[PDB]
Amino acid sequence: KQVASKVKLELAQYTELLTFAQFGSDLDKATKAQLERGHRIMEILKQPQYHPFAVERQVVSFYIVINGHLDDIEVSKVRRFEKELLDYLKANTNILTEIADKKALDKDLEEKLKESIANFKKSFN
Amino acid sequence: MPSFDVSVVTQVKKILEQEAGYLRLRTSEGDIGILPNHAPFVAELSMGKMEIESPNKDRRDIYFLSGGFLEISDNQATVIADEVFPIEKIDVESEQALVENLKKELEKVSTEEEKRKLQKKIKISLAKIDAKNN
Amino acid sequence: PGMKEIKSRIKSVQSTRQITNAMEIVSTTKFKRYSKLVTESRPYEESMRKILGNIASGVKNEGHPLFDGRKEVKSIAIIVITSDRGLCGSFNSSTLKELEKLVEKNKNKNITIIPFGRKAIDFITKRNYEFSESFSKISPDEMNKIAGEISEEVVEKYNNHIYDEVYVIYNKFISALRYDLTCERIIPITRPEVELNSEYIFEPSTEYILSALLPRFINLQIYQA
Amino acid sequence: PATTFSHLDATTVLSRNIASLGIYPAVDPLDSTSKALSEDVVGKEHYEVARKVQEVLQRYKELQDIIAILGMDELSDEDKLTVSRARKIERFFSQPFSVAEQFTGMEGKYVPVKETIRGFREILEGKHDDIPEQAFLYVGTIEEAVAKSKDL
Amino acid sequence: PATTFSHLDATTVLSRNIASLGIYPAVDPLDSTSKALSEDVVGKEHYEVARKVQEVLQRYKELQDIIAILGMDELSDEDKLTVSRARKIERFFSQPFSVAEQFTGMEGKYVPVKETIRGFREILEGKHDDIPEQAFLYVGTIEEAVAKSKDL
Amino acid sequence: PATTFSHLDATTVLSRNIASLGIYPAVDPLDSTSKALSEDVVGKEHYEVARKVQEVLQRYKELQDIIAILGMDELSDEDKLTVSRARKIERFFSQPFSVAEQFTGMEGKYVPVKETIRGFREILEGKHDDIPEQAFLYVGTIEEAVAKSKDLAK
Repeated sequence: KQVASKVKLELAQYTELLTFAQFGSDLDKATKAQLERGHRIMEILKQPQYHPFAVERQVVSFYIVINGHLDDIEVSKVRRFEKELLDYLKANTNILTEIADKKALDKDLEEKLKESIANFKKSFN
Repeated sequence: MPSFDVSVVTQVKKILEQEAGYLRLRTSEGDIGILPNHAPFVAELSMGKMEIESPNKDRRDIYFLSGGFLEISDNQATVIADEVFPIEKIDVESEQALVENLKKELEKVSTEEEKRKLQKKIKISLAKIDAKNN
Repeated sequence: PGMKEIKSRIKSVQSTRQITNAMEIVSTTKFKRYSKLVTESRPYEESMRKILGNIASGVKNEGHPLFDGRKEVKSIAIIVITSDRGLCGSFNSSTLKELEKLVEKNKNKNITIIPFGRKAIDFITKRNYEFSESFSKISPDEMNKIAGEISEEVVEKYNNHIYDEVYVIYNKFISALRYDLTCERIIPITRPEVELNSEYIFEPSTEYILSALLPRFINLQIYQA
Repeated sequence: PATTFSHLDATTVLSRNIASLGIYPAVDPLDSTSKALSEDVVGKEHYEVARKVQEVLQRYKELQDIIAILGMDELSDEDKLTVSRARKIERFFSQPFSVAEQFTGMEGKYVPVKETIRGFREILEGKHDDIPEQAFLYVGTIEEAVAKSKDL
Repeated sequence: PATTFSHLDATTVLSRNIASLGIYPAVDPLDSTSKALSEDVVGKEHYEVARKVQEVLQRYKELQDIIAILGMDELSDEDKLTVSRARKIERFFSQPFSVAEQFTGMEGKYVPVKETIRGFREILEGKHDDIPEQAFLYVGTIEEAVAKSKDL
Repeated sequence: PATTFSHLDATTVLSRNIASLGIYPAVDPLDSTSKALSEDVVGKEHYEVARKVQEVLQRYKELQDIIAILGMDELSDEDKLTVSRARKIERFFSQPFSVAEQFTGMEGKYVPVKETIRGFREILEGKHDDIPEQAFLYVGTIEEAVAKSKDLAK
């Protein structure tokens, strides 16, 4: 609920703005950024068949795009990013177990998560 | 205390309008300045830096000027300019890179009209560097 | 006849709608962008015209081949400005039919043209005028000031008596609502309406300052246009 | 719906756009219409207020294309004063509800017709132009709207 | 046809729109489906180009409304290439059939799965943006298509 | 109506689009056809002119989709002249009726076959390009069309 609430409205708005994409060269700094996150959110919603995500995996999948930890990363590799991140997050940090057990994001766990993201982001292709 | 209104302008936009007790330019004949209550006057300004001093020397703003003209209008004095830069932005590394890179291409260029433009451009680059040094 | 047909046409026009609507807003912002850049060149113009104004008042009685006609009328040049893209309406329609009037209405048949854009260069090919050099798909970021180096070529050709007159056809932006198409002469300097009694002194005489002023005033006029 | 519309006297259209914007109850003021909105029924004051309110709200919905992409700055100078009223008008239509007490916490608010007319009538005239738009959100009478601006 | 579709594993839908253009076999690449088009079956080199082709063609169909009324002149540089490439792949799909020598007036040409995949892959990579779109009409292999351009 | 068509030597279709546009008699010039319209019967000029105006009006109908959403300025100079002529030809087909004299308040004007073919020819060739389109409604002869254009100027 924390992560996946405003995201639906954002996407509906992105769909409307998508028509202006062809004239991006001259279309404000603010609205241009809305598109860029609008591109990255679409790729995260996209997923392969016979490979369902657990709730804890989805929470982090949404977290990274909402806060904007993919906005410097190119659109191409945005799917590859979360694939490799959740592999790192499973074995190393064990934050997935934390999120799954409590079933909420507190201030303490969120700040713990943000660090582990930056760690993986400094090790990413 | 004794100040007059100065104005620097180019085709693109107006740059500034500050008060000044003294102003410094460069003419093709020699360096020139301007004091308050100066008589109406107009002359061409050669490729060289300019400097503006506030009344009771608050600050001394330093710029560059590739070409233009000076204009004095009973009170106010405007500075018609072609290209203008603040001295700080004139970095050596940015300009010098282009100097040697254009020199090799000057050899290959055949026509004399095209050479004179590169012969004119080399003056500008060196002048930007010369102004920044002193 | 069938609703399978109708259902397509709705989706066809509705897609068109969403782009023409988008092009309205994107154009709305872009003219406001260029309406500033044009007004920001006024301080330069004001300071420029004041100098030449004094020169006109002094050399009025005698006369000058800039302020008044040379009487030679041996050759004429023209500058045309049109858009690269289309969907303008009767914008490029008016411009290209206005220069048609100037080209026709001359004592001298020999005229040369300098077109800016695509709708100009395409038009000149069909009408078969004396084929000059052109410049299309212009970069605004690469300041149009630099792109306006055509100023250099026309002033040089006035010095050699290669051109005795020059015209420009452009659309002067008056307001957001309405734009007024215009045809002005550049090289035949327009003597100011009011005469100027402000009293200048020149370091390299009046002879040299005017020679140096013309190249800069031409580039200004083209850049403003 | 055609045979149903025969009997219908008025209509109230809930908008998701207004619901997403965070204005409750939603109730699109342009889509919603009534038989009773006329001088003969309600009065001359009530009528001309509602009309002016809708015309300004319509003029805002027209200039919604520009402000959404460009901004409030990148706009005509003369319309911005009428837009600043329109945004406050739309936000003033928000209303604390007695039923919502359980959720929102805020106490409810019944409002008779004469209280609303005055409130809207002053806004479009331009008496409470100096009052911020955030004060109008979820407040009852215009009396309480100006009161909340000082509170903030 | 609606209840028949369910029974089939592989379905090859033929579009009259494509037949009207005069490019047989007039197979619709967006409507044609197979339960065997998966990473499992045909590997990932096959599966990825197959979709990337369909992705390009789907975009072309969307932009087909614009170029009709507004024109190619009013179209982005980014999309301009994905139109011409889409038109070339569309026309490359057409090949001469052995049985339809009586119609096409050409010797029919068999093309194996390997040669097909490479041909379309090379068009996607932007190699044959030099070769006109007329040079792909009723040709076996990409080798022949590139040759035909200079041939005529 | 569908079956009746196959019992007729000549058929005159009346369209609501034409009537609504404010033109009477509201005869669709493309949908209306007659068996007699052939060089055999009507001669050379009659046939040649009749087919030409059909070709022009057809082109006007083809471009009418594009004009509706964009405008007249977009279509090419080649089309521009054919459209302007079409609109005049279309409006020239209108004429006042003797029965509808009380209605229209105009003397209904019987035009002979020879003077009609003369008119649509002159309009087609572009000898009446100078005349406005609002000088062709409820006229009759082409001689009266120009008289209406002079009546304006006064």
